Amino acid sequence: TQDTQLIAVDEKLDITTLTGVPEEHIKTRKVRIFVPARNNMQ
Amino acid sequence: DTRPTIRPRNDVVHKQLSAFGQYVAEILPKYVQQVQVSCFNELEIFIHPDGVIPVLTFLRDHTNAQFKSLADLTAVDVPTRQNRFEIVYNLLSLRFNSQIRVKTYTDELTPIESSVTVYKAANWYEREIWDMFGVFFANHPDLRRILTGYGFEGHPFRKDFPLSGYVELRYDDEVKRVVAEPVELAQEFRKFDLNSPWEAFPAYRQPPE
Amino acid sequence: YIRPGGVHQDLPLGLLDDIYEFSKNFSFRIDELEEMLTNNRIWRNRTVDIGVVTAEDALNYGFSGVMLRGSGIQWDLRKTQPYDVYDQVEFDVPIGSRGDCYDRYLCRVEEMRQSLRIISQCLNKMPPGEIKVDDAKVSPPKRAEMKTSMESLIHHFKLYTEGYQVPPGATYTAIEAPKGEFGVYLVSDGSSRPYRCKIKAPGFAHLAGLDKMSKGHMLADVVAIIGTQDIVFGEVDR
Amino acid sequence: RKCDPHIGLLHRGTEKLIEYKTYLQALPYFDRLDYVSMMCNEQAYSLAVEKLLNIQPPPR
Amino acid sequence: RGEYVVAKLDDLVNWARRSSLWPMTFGLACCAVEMMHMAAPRYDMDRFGVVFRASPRQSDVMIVAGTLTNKMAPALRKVYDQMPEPRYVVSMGSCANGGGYYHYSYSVVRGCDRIVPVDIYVPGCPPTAEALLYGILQLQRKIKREKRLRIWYRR
Amino acid sequence: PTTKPPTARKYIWTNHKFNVSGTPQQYVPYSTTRKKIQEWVPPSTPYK
Amino acid sequence: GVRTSPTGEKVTHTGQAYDDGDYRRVRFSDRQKEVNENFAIDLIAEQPVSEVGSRVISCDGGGGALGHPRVYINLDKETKTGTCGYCGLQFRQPHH
Amino acid sequence: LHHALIPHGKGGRSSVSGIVATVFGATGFLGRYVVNHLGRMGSQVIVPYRCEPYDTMHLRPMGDLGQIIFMEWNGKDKDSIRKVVEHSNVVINLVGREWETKNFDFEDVFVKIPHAIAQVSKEAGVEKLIHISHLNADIKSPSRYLRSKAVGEKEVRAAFPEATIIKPSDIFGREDRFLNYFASMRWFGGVPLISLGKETVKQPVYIVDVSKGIINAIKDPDAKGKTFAFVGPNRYLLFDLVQYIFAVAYRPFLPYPLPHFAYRWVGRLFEVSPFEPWTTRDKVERVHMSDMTLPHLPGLEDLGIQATPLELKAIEVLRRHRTYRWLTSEMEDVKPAKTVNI
Amino acid sequence: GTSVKPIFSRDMNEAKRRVRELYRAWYREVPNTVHLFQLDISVKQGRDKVREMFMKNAHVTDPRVVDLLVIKGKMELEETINVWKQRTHIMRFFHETEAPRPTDFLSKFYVGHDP
Amino acid sequence: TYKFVNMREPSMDMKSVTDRAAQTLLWTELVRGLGMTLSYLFREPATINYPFEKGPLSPRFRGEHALRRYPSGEERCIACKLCEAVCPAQAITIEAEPRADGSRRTTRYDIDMTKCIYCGFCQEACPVDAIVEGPNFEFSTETHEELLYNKEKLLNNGDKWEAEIAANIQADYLYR
Amino acid sequence: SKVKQDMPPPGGYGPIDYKRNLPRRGLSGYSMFAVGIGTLLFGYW
Amino acid sequence: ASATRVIQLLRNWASGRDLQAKLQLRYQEISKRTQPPPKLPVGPSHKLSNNYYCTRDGRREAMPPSIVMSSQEKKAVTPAPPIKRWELSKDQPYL
Ligand SMILES: COC1=C(OC)C(=O)C(C/C=C(/C)CC/C=C(/C)CC/C=C(\C)CC/C=C(\C)CC/C=C(/C)CC/C=C(\C)CC/C=C(/C)CC/C=C(\C)CC/C=C(\C)CCC=C(C)C)=C(C)C1=O
Ligand SMILES: NC(=O)C1=CN([C@@H]2O[C@H](COP(=O)(O)OP(=O)(O)OC[C@H]3O[C@@H](n4cnc5c(N)ncnc54)[C@H](OP(=O)(O)O)[C@@H]3O)[C@@H](O)[C@H]2O)C=CC1
Ligand code: SF4
Ligand code: SF4
Ligand code: SF4
Ligand SMILES: [Zn+2]
Repeated sequence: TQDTQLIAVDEKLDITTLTGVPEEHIKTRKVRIFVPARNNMQ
Repeated sequence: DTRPTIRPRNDVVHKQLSAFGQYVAEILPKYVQQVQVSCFNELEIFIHPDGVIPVLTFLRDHTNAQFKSLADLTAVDVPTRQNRFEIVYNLLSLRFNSQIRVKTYTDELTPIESSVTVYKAANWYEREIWDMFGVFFANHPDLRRILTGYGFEGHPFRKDFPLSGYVELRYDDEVKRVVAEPVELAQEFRKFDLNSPWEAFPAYRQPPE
Repeated sequence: YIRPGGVHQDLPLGLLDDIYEFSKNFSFRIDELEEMLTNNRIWRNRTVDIGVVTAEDALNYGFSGVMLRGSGIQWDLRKTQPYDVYDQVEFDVPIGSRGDCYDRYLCRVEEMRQSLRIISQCLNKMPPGEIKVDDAKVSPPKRAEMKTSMESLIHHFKLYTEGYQVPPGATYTAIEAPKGEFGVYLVSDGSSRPYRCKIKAPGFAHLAGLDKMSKGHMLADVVAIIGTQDIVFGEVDR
Repeated sequence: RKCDPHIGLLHRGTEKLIEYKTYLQALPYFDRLDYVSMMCNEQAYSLAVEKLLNIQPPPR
Repeated sequence: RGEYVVAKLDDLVNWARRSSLWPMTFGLACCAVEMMHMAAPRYDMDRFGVVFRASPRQSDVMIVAGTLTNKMAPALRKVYDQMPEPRYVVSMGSCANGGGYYHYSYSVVRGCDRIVPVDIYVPGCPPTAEALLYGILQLQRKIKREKRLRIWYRR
Repeated sequence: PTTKPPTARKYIWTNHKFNVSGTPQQYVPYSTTRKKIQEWVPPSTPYK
Repeated sequence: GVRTSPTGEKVTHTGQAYDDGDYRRVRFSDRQKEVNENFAIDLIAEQPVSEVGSRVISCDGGGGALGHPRVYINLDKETKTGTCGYCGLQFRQPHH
Repeated sequence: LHHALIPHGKGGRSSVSGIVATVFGATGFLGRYVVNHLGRMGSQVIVPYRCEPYDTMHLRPMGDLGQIIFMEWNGKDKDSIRKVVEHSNVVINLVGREWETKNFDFEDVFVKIPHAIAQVSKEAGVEKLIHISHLNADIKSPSRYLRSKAVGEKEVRAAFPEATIIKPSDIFGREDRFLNYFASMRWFGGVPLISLGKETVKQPVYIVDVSKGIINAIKDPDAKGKTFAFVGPNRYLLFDLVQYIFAVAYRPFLPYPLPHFAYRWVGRLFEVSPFEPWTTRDKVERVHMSDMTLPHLPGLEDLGIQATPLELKAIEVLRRHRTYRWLTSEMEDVKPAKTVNI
Repeated sequence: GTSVKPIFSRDMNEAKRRVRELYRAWYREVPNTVHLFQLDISVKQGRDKVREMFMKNAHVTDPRVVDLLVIKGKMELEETINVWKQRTHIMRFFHETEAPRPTDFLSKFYVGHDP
Repeated sequence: TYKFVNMREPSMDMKSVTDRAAQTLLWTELVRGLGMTLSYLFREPATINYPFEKGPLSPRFRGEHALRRYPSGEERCIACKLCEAVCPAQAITIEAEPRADGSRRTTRYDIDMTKCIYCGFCQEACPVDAIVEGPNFEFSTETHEELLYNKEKLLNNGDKWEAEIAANIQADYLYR
Repeated sequence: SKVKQDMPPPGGYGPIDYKRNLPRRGLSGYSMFAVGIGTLLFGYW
Repeated sequence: ASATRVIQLLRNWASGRDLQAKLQLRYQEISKRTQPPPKLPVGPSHKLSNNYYCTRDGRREAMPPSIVMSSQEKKAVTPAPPIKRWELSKDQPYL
C-alpha cells in the first residue's frame, strides 16, 4: 500500500525493550483486564 | 439572541470551511481519509501517515490555501487505538485568517517523515514528540532529547508511564555526587475515581456495541 | 482569577479608580524610558541591525507576536481573530520595518502605550452585570444561594468534587499573549478531566530560531538576542 | 558560529500532570506557565474550555 | 576572662557576616521574578546590606527560588560546592520546599534539601517579595545567634 | 483597633506569639490519628 | 480538655498520645507537642439549649451567609434535644 | 518488636528500617558515612552534637523529613547523654580526637565519656551499643591514645557486656587525616620518616567498608558481645605506602631519616598551636605503630563486607592534592605498590 | 498484516550490523571519557558496563526494534562525547548507592511481601 | 489599524545636518540621559523600611491557613473532604470519625504547607467557611518539618488570627 | 435594594495620555559650535 | 517621606518636564482602603419562572463534529475571504 519495502515481520510485538520499565516492574507485576463493577450504592 | 449563556454560532464560517474541506479532499484523494468540521468551526484533515510531507506542502504552497505558519505539532497517545500515537499538526493561514488541523496516526515502531523541509518550525517540535512519546521521525536533521534529563530512559507522556516516574534523585555523601534511586514517595498519589455513573451527553452517545 | 465561564468574583469597590490614577502616571514614565535608551547611541549600536530576521523565514520558523510584527508582517490575533471583546476596543499595532533587535524594542514600547489606550476604554465602558456564567453546572454558585438552596449546594458539591464534564472533542485556541501566540490544544474524552493538553508556547518556536538569528554575531549580541526574544522558561519547558 | 540551546532545566511535567486533575484544578497550571503574563495565560485556557463547553462568559 | 574577649570577637565576626551577606544571582521560575521586586525600589534589599553578586565564588546565601528539577540538580550542587565557607541556602517558595505544585511529577526532585543542606525555609507560591524579606532578615538573626569561637574556646 | 475593637470571643488568644522557629518552642509535626492495627496480646497463663 | 499522658504527653481532642516506648517521642524532647487547649468537644456542651416552641426549627449557625447551610431540625422526639449537624447547637421544644 | 519499629517498605529514603540509631559524635569522618548508610535505608538517627549547628548542616540532607533530628549534648554531663539515648535501640559511639585540648584529655574522650554512654545506655534500655576503638589498642603502648583506647575497651565491656566493639585499623578516605597526613607532608620540605620508615608495616582499610561493617553489625543478631577487628586486605610497609601516595599525587618524593627523639621534639613544636594541630607527639608514635595482626579476632569478611583494596579507591583522596599538571591522570598510570603479605 | 515498514535495517543481519559500530564506537569511547570526565572507575571497568548492556539487550529479535535502540545508543553516545552528560549521569549506570537486592526466595520472604 | 514605528528618514538640510553633527560630536543624547538621572536623583525614594512599616495588602489576601471555629467554640470543619477533593496539589489529607458527642469532626487535618500553592480553592470549597488562608504571609521556619502542618497547628493559627479572619471575611463575604 | 458595583463614575474618566511626550530642548547646532569655539578663543587668549 | 521649590525646578529642568503634576509615589489620591458593603447584581437567568434548563443549557447543545467526506465543475474556494489590508493609523501615523 506504500511501496516502502514492506518486510513481513512475524515475531509478536514486544516494545518492553524500549519503554524503559525497570526489570522488577516488567516481569513480576501482573495486570488485570476487567470491566469495572457497577457501584452498587448508585 | 435571547440566550445569554450559549456561545454564538457562526454558520457562515461553518459553511465556508466545509466547502474548503471538500476542496482539499478532492485535490489529494490519495492521502486524505476523512474531513470534518466541529461545531465550533474547526476543520480536521484526517490524512494517511505517508501523506505527512505531500499534504503539508499543498496547504503551505497552494495559492488558495496559503497556510504558512506551523502553530503546533503534538501527539495524543491513545493506548486503545491499534496505532496508539496520533500526530497532530495545526496550521494558520495568514492570508485567509483560518486555522486547519491535519491529523495522522502512527504506532510505536513505524516512523513518520519529518516535516522540517515543509515547516522548519517542526524541527524542534519533532524532537519533543519523540522525547515525550517515542514516535521516531524519519530523515530528521538531529533527533535528540530536548526536555527530559540526560540519560533519562522511557517516554514520559506515554500513558503507560507512571505519574511519578521510576527514578528519583538525591545527594549521597559517600559518593559526593547526585545519584539516582528507585522512586519512593513519602505519600502515594491519591487517585480519585471522580467519574459520574450517569451518561452526560446523549448527543455523543456511542453506538450500543 | 480568570476561570472558564467568567472571573471568580467582582472587583473590590474603588479598584477602577486606582487603575485610573496609575494610568495617568504611566505614560509619563514610558516616554521616560524612551528618553533613556531609544535615542541613546550606545543602546542603538548595541541593538540596531543586530539579530535581524527576514519575513518569510520568521513566518516559516513558527514565530509569532513581536517576531512577526517586528519584521513587517502585520499580524495580530487581537485584530485578525478577536477573542472576547477585543473587537469593540480601538487600538493600533506597531509594525517595524528593519526587523532587527532595535525595531522590536520600539514595537514593545509602542505596545505599552497602545495598551494604555485599551485600558482607558475598558475603564470607561465597563458594563454592569454578573462576573461568571449564570449556568451553575459550569460556574460555582455564589455562597449566598449555597447555604439556602438545594440545587446550588448540590451543584457546588459536585463542581468542587467532580467538576463540570465538558463534551468530547478537541480544539486549539490561541490568544495574543504579550510574548506571542500562546495557544492550548485541549483534547477531552468527555469525562470531568482533560485527556490531553498540549501547550503552544510562543517562546518554544522562538527559541528554536536562536541559531538562525545569531549567525556571525558575537556572544554579547547573543545576550542581546536573548533579551529581545522575551523568553521565560516556564512556558517553553512546559 | 553555532549555538545549541539545551533546554529542559525547568521541565516540570505540566502537560502530564494536567491529565490527572479536573478542569478547575488545571487552571493554576497555566498561571504558573508564563509567570510574567498570568492573566493572559488563564485567558487562553479559559477560552478553550468555554469553547468546548459551548458557553460564553457574561459581558462584564 | 577569655570568655569575654571570645564573645566580643564573636559578635564582631558575625555582625560583619549578617550585615554583608550577598544573595547569589540564582533564580529558577515564578518564585524568582517577585524576588526581583524585593530588589526593586519598593523594598530595596540592598538597604539591608545585601548585594546581588553573581559568581558563587563571591556569594554567601543561595536563594534557591523556583522548581528544582532533575536536569539541573547536578548544576546546583556543583554551584553550591563552589560557594566558599560560610554558605547558606534559603529554600524559597513551595516548589523548592518539597516539590510545590509539581510534587508528584517525574523530573522534579521533591525538595531542594535532597541535594543541598537547606537553611531557613520561606514558604509561599510565590512568597511575597516581603515574605522572604523577613526570610533574609530572619537568617540574619540566625547568623547573630551562632557561637563558633565560643565552641572553639570550649572545644 | 482603638477606634474599632475587633469582636472578642472566648477562644481568641490573649497573648500574641512571634514565629517560634529556632527556639525550643518550635512546632514539630506529628500524626494526630489513633492506631489502626493493634495486636493480639499473648496470654499470661503458661503453655500447659 | 487536655489531660496528661502517663509518659507526660498531652492528649489531644482526638485522643492521640504516643505511648511509653513509641520511639517517635524523640521529636517532642527539646521541643513541645503542640496541643490546642480549646477542645471543641467540651466547648459546645456548656452552651444552653434553646427552648423555642415549634415543631420544625431552622439553624443558620449565626451570621446568615457567615454560618452554615440552613438545615431544619425536627424538635418532636420528646426524649432528646434536637441538634444541628453542622454546629452542634442543641434545640428542644419547651416540654409542652 | 514495637509496632513503630517493624521494618517496612523496600529499603530506601522513605522506608522504615526499624532502627533508632543514636550515633554519637557523628560530626566527623566516621560519623559522616555511618549516618549516610543509616539515612539511606531509613532510620531515625538522634545524632547528638556539641559544635555549632552550622557544622552539622551537611548532616541534614541525608534522610527523610524528621529522621535526622539533632540534639545538644555535653561530654561531662550524664543528663545530656540520657536525654540523647532515652528512646532508642542502637547506640553508636564515635567520640574521640587525635590531639589533647585543654578541656579534654586523651583518657577522657576514650574512657570517661565512653564509660558514660556505656553506663547510661544500659540503664536507659539500649540493646545494640557499638563502641569503636583502635585495632592496635595496647595497655602499655608508647602513645597515650593507644593506651586510653585499650583501657577504654575494658571499661565499656564491663559496663555493657553485650556491646559490640569494633577495632578498625588506620582508615583512609576523603577527609581521613591519614592519606592527607602524608600528602600534606610535602609542605615541610621533604617527607621525614624515622629510619626511612622501613620497619613499620601498615594495613589500612577503606572508610566505606567499616561503615557498612557497622550497619551489618547492627542488623546481624550475632554481633552481641563480639569484638570485630576491621582491617584492610593487604599490609604495606610504610615506606612503600608513602611511595604509593606520592606517586598517585605525582608530587616529588624526598625521604630523609629522622631520629626518634628529634621527631618527638618536632611533634612538641607543632602542638603549641592553639588551633587544630597538624602533628602531635602522639601522632608521631601512631605512624610508627604497625597494625598488630589478630587472626583470632573475628575480622570483616565474616560480616559479609568484602574489603576494597586501597589501590582501587586511592585517587579519590589524592586527586585533590595533585597539581593541575597531573590532575586528569587515571589509576593505571601508577603501578600498585608492593605488599608484604601474611 | 505481517508486512511492516522497516526503519533503516532490512533484516536481522544489518540490524546485527548496526549494533556492531555502536560497540565499535563505544569501545573506542570508553578510555577518553574516563580521562575527560574524571571518572573513578578503571578503563577496564567501563568496557564491561558497555558490554553488559548489549547482551542484557539480547532477547530482542524484531529488526525494527533492533534499529530503534541502536539509535538510542547512538544518541546516548552522542550526548556523551560532547560532555553533555556529567559525572552523575554516567555514574548512574553503575548502580552504586542502591544496595544489592536479594534474589533467592527466602530472602524475598524475610524482607517483605513482594515477588 | 497599524502604525509604522521606525523608518523616519532624517532631513538633509544644513540645519539638520549640523544638528546631527553637533549631536554626534558634542554628545547630547548622552547628556540628555545624565540630566534625566540627575532629575530622577532628587526625587523621593519609593522604598519602605522593613518591619517598622509594611507594604499594603487587601482583605482577600491569601497566606497561612487557619481552621476557624463557630462563635460557640465548636470547630467549623464537618470534614466534608471538599477541600481535599479540590486541592490542586493534593496537600489536604483528612480522615473523619463519629466523635463521642456524635458530631462529625475530623481526626486528622494535616495540611502540607510545602505542597499547596495557595489557590484559595479550599476557602471557596467548604460550605461552612472552615479552612481559610489567614493574612499572615509570614510563617517562615528553619526546618522543613515545621512547615508540614497538622490539625493542631491549624487550629492554633485559627485561634491566633481569628480577629483578622473574622474582619477580613466580613469585608469580602459580600463580593462572593 | 440598589445594585452597587465598581462601575466608573458617570462622567466616564479623565483623558489618558498615551502618545510619546519626549520633549525637545537645547541650543541650535550652530550655536553649540559657536559657544564651544568661543571658550576656546577665550582660553587661548 | 514635599520637595523644596528650589530643587522642584532642578528635577523639572533636568528632565525637561513637570514631575510634580504626576509623580510615581502615590499620595492621598488613592481610593480609601475601607469601602461600604457592595450589593452585587444577579444574572440574567435569575428568573423565578420561564427559566427551564432545557432552553438554557449550553453543554447539551454541542453536536458531534459534522462529517463532510469519509474515505469509507466546482469553483475554487478559499477557507475564508482574503484579509483586507490594514489601513494606516489616523491618531498617530509614522512615528
Ligand atoms: C538571574 O537572577 C537574578 C536575580 O535574583 C536571582 C536578581 O535578583 C536580579 C535583580 C537584582 C539586582 C541587584 C539587579 C542587578 C544585578 C545583576 C546581577 C545584574 C548585573 C549587574 C551589573 C551589570 C552591575 C554589577 C554591580 C556591582 C557588583 C556593584 C559593585 C560596586 C559596589 C560599590 C558594590 C559592592 C561593594 C562592596 C563589596 C563593599 C566594599 C568592599 C570591601 C572589600 C569592603 C572594604 C574592605 C576593606 C577596607 C579592607 C580592610 C581594611 C581596613 C579596614 C583598613 C584598616 C586596616 C588595615 C590593616 C590597613 C537579577 C538582575 C538577576 O539576574
Ligand atoms: N583512622 C581513624 O581515624 C580511626 C579512628 N578511630 C576512632 O573513631 C572515632 C571517630 O574517628 P573520626 O571520625 O576520624 O574522628 P573525627 O575527629 O573526625 O570526629 C570525632 C567526632 O567526635 C566528636 N567529639 C570528639 N571529641 C569530643 C568531645 N570531647 N566532646 C564531644 N564530641 C566530641 C567530634 O565532634 P566535633 O567534630 O565537634 O569535635 C566528631 O563528631 C575516634 O574515637 C577515633 O579514635 C578508630 C580507628 C581508626
Ligand atoms: S513555588 Fe509557586 S511561584 Fe515559586 S516557582 Fe514553584 S509554582 Fe512558581
Ligand atoms: S490553598 Fe489550594 S493548594 Fe493549598 S492546600 Fe488549600 S486547596 Fe490545596
Ligand atoms: S475544611 Fe472545608 S472543605 Fe475541608 S473538610 Fe472542612 S468543611 Fe470540608
Ligand atoms: Zn447549626
